[PDB]
Amino acid sequence: CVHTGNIGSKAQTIGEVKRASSLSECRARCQAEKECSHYTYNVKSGLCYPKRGKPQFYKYLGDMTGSRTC
Ligand SMILES: CC(=O)N[C@@H]1[C@@H](O[C@@H]2O[C@H](CO)[C@H](O)[C@H](O)[C@H]2O)[C@H](O)[C@@H](CO)O[C@H]1O
Repeated sequence: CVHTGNIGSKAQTIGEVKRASSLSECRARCQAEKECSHYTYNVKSGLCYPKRGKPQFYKYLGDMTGSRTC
């Protein structure tokens, strides 16, 4: 499972990109979204990214994409 890394997902977000208290907070949000197959928690700004579809991983120090679960 993917969690901690420097790989951001250049994929379409389900809704508005809101910030989260922590990574687990983003996971909880991704658990609320039934279409959220993976979330990218930008620890650099603290933004939660509940995305769907195919994820386009790119190199960025601060973007941590999690495989939803795990
Ligand atoms: C912060 C930034 O400039 N990010 C660029 C990406 O743009 C958005 O980045 C946020 C978090 O970094 C989310 O990933 C959002 O979905 C992105 O659209 C941009 O897509 C990528 C392209 O390689 O570069 C980042 O630097």
